[PDB]
Amino acid sequence: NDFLSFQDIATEAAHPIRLFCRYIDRIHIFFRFTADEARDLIQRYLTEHPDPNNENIVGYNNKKCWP
Amino acid sequence: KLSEETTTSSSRIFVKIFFQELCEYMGLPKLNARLKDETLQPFFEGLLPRDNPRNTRFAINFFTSIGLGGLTDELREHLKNT
Amino acid sequence: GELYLDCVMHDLRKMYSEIDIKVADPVVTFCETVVETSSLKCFAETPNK
Amino acid sequence: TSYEEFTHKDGVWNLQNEVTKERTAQCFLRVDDESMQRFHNRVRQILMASGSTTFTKIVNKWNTALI
Amino acid sequence: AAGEQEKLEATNRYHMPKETRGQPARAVDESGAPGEEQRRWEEARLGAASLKFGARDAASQEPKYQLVLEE
Amino acid sequence: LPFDHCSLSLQPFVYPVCTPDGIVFDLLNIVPWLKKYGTNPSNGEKLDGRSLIKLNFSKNSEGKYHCPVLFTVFTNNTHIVAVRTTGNVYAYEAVEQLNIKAKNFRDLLTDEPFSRQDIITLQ
Amino acid sequence: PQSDLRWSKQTDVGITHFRSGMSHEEDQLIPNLYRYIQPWESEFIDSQRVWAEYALKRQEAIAQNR
Amino acid sequence: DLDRMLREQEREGDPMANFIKKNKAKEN
Amino acid sequence: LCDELIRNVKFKILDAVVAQEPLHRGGGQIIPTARRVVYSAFLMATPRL
Amino acid sequence: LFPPWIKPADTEPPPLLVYKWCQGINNLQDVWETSEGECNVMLESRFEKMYEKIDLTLLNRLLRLIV
Repeated sequence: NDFLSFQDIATEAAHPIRLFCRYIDRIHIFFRFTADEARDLIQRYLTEHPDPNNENIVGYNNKKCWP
Repeated sequence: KLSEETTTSSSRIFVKIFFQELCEYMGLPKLNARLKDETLQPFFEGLLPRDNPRNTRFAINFFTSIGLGGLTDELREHLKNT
Repeated sequence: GELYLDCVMHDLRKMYSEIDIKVADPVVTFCETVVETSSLKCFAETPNK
Repeated sequence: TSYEEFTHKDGVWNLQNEVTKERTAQCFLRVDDESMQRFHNRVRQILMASGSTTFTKIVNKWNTALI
Repeated sequence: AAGEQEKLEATNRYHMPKETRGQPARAVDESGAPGEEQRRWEEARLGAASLKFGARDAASQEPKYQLVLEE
Repeated sequence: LPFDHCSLSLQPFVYPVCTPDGIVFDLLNIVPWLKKYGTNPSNGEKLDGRSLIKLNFSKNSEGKYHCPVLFTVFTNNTHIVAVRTTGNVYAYEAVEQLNIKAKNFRDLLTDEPFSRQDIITLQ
Repeated sequence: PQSDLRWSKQTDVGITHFRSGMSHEEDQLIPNLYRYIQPWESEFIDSQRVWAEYALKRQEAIAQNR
Repeated sequence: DLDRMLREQEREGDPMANFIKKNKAKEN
Repeated sequence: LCDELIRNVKFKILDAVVAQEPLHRGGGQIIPTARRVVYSAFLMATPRL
Repeated sequence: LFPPWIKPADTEPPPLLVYKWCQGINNLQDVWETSEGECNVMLESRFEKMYEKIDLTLLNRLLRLIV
């Protein structure tokens, strides 16, 4: 392939990991998830790391330069 | 005026590039909505004569050979029934 | 009025509280009226119907 | 996108679809804050080395880093 | 050529180099030398410049309007 | 419109109050209509201030209108049972199985155990 | 360009005012370098068009052997 | 360069040359 | 409308299909029923601020 | 040896690499339609200690495979 061609749309969507770019060490992955797989990953994440106070929002790092 | 007798090749290439930028930066169903409203058909009758049907053939094949098609499907059925 | 409310907020910010307190925009309040009648003879009924 | 497309001063890439040849998205483009940090540090290096550098060479350093 | 091709991807495997006692032994090789590197650089620039997106299955949803022309 | 709407005010639950008759409505609607009447306005059954129970406008370990013990979204559309002694509404089947098999009426984080006989119909 | 500092952090409110860069001698009209450097999107589009046209020209040169 | 002008106009996109090419493809 | 006081409205009652001696359903249920009647009659009466 | 997902490649400038990555996110199929929970996750990260933990004997064993 080239950098950003695949064999099929099915070859994209067979895995949630869709697009990849490694720039030496900077890793840039585009994922497309389904709702059930996203909920399952959220369930296993909260299984290892329970948070009854819903504290996971405030640990986020956002792009502050944008409005 | 979409007339192959009078307009230049540069005029046809100009109209093709202008409509290609239209079809790029705004949608083609929206372009057909902008192009099929009845109020601007007095200003579209130069582009869309539906008369002297070799010029209609030129308009059909011109908007197909740009890469669009579509915009002259009404002209295609006009050519079919006339 | 605005001078009256600025005096009230000054008294609050200076004497009646020592806390610096944020103030939003001044707006007015409205009422509700109607133009035409109710086009439906509309009904309700009690929870015991 | 609400309203319509944004006629923008070249810092937004209108993103053309491969199939329909139509703009389907917009890519707002800004500069990273570490890029201005590194540029300001480059100007700080220029003024750092300006104590024993001629005016024409200072103008060359400025113009080189700027372009 | 089918027998030679069966031998050719019999050869075309991973086939890591053996650790040799002392110096390793050099083996035989290649491609077309005279003139071909100019076109190799030409299509190298062409591949470095030309670009496309989507997968290899991307020719779908083509209505393919033909010219009606003159009857 | 839904089952989360009040019985009297016909509006969704933000500061609701329940009752001993199983009627959960707005606290402001139940204040003036039953402060001197002393009866539940769902069907005219008697429900005084001691019979009525608060349902919202407070603080919790979950901090929302959810299950206090099961820690799930036990809304009025869901199978919700309200503990009359605690004042909070949890899930029906999940907290019932927790208080029966695991014998745990306690919260997930606060862990305050109680009995399963105090559960009444929240909706 | 200058706009609202209250709504700059929240939204994008366009341009309301203008400030000078530095005090220069009246009108000046000293030319900016961004009006001599081409934009990236136009550069990429013209690059793809020119390289496709060059590919067709090279194909025609091979086909006619001209 | 009027020769290069008309050479670019004859080796341009040229919808009428496309109609001649497609009409000869249809007739052939 | 937007929780403002209603003004300049004449509320004309047309029908009242009320059961004789409501009692149990008259002991605190007529007032939310009448509130629903006022709100519902105000809704199609094309109101203005 | 190197597959073309690996960047910085010699073929393109990094602004053209930005444009390629943006148009590759653009020209995927049904990518913006998040009606059924098909969420789009963009992840940009790094490798942190990618240098100091390289064991030279393991690198020797891995490079005896390659060369």
